[PDB]
Amino acid sequence: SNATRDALLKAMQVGETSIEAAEYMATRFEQILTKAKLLPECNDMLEKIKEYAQFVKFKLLSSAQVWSGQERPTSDYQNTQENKAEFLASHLEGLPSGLKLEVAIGDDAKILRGFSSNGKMVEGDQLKTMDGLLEGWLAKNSLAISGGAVVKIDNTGNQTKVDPQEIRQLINDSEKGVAKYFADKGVGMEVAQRTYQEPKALETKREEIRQEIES
Repeated sequence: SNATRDALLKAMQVGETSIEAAEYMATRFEQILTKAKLLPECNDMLEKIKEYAQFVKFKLLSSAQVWSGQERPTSDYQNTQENKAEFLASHLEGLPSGLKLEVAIGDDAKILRGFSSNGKMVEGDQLKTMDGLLEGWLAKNSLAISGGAVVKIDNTGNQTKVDPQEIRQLINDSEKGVAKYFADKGVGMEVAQRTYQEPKALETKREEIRQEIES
């Protein structure tokens, strides 16, 4: 049980606590490795730590921002969401700059979303406005988030499965996309689609790093 191993493991654990700690995790790993003269032999561990930090940042942002949209509730789901969004689009003051939406659609239709401002988590009523606008865009395209997945909703409220690549290209569309919907609602923003990462993939990445630390 060498002290460097405990330090690296604590650095990984601390980096998983918050987005700021994840942004600084790779720097801390480099400090520990250089202080132990473990570079350039441990360069691969540092590269994996940087990539893991990016994965952890998106995981923390998506998880912390809890989705409160109507899963099963439908009926007149389209018009009600559109009206709530026409309201959210007047009460737009007090929204930060550099707004970014990170969205991942898996091959199994699983969806993850994160709203960020200049690299910082959007919280509170600001987050409520952004999520309401996203729910409005979803309703306009007859879409809902149920069970952590994107589903198509019929007028009566029937839930059907959706095609992932179709939704991926719909998000980035110039006319029917999220960015256009937000802009027409008075919100300047950037949409950055990222690859969906299932839990087991993140667990494998973490296990790789941990095994290299314990080696």
